[PDB]
Amino acid sequence: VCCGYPLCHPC
Repeated sequence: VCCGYPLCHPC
């Protein structure tokens, strides 16, 4: 998904 939610990827 993003940077900051359950599914989210490495930032």
